[PDB]
Amino acid sequence: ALLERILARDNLITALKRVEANQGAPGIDGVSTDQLRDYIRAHWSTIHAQLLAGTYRPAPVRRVEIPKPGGGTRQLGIPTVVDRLIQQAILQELTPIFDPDFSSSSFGFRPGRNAHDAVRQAQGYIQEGYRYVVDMDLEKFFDRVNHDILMSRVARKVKDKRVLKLIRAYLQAGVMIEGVKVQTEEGTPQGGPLSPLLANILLDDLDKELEKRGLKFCRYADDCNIYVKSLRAGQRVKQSIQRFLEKTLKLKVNEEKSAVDRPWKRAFLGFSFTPERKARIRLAPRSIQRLKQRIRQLTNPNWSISMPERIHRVNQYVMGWIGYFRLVETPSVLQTIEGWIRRRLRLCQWLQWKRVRTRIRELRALGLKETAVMEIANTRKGAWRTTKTPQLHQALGKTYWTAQGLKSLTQRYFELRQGHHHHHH
DNA sequence: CTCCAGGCAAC
RNA sequence: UUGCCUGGAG
RNA sequence: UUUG
Ligand SMILES: Nc1ncnc2c1ncn2[C@H]1C[C@H](O)[C@@H](COP(=O)(O)OP(=O)(O)OP(=O)(O)O)O1
Ligand SMILES: [Mg+2]
Repeated sequence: ALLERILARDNLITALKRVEANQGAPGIDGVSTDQLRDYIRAHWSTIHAQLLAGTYRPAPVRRVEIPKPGGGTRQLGIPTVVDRLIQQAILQELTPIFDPDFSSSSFGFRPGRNAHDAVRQAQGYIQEGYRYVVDMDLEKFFDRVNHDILMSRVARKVKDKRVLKLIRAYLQAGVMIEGVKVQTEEGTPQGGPLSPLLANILLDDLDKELEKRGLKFCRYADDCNIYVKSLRAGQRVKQSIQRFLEKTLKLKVNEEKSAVDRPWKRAFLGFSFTPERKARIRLAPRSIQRLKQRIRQLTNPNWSISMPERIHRVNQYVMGWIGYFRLVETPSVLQTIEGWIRRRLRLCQWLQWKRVRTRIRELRALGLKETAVMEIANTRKGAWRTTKTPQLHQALGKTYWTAQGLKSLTQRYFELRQGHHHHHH
């Protein structure tokens, strides 16, 4: 059955190569992704047998404290590389059982479905007159997930008793803190490969309830938001869904993240909207600030690397960043931050020329007139003040950086948009 | 379509 | 987890 | 370090 289908040779190697590819830090054992291929070849006849025999206890997941963009400490769960390999092999065969019957409005942790699908449907709601959204988020969602309510949802379709025991065992596997197992009464491990599927299984009933109620919503993981026409209707259904998920699913709601405010002052998947009747997608202020704070140090504060290297690092990140923020319909702000990127990249190039004599000889080399070369070189104004002067725009400008190998942000923004909406449409 | 090296994003 | 992007082998 |  399904467990035999999980322990199949080809389902194990594809699951293995994934855990290998991720290059995740090692579990409680300390055995890495690099040692995983050699490791399982040695112990498979055992591991296979003892979990075919229902005598396989998985290792406890390892506690790591990582800071979250909000400022909170995210408690991550890191399983043993074998446990990651197994959980992957469960996930791979559990996806086709559960995924097809998941909501059409469910966009988080599902294959063939991205944040862009969630935002395009969301703009539809404010597009068609539902100009109030009830944005929602759960407190420590993965940490609070209820074992009995989860396995009840899991057991509905999954008839093989062997996998239900196995999945419960992974949920029940305690964690390690300074050399002691701490029993997990609540949660699915953050970073467990299977855990994101289990998360959608629980909130599939939340989608079915909202679908029964006949509401116009978009869910990505716990971050779930319903579109209504009025604030009163939104505030009414804010309490009624809070009552639902608190009683039926047994979860507590994050009131700081949850709100009934207007769509374009709230952030949804790194995007926000415009107050317009045809609400255009814009970058959320956080999303802009995260870019700026990343580009500030790709630009040299006191950083000693090759300038061509810096241009490659600045470009590979920006080009990757815009790959995901190509959805926004405001090119103006993209043109501004691109200029700000160049202006930021001028500061590092200016400071590199430590000597007043080195400034003069390079600027003359760049082609700038000798009149302007001696004026700005002897400036008594600050570094950031000199970067925004007429001279350094002329010598080091859009022409210069583009020739020095810098990839244009706005150029690629259009290149991506043009081809892609030619396809879907 | 499969998989490798690397990157970006949402969680 | 998932989506995407550059490069590579089939 | 820092997982999924
Ligand atoms: N980097 C990550 N690795 C693994 N799981 C993650 C990661 N980021 C987010 N998740 C998962 C687990 C989280 O419980 C879930 C929802 O994200 P989020 O709401 O930001 O965190 P949270 O619900 O655990 O804390 P909070 O109470 O602040 O919402 O998404
Ligand atoms: Mg949450």
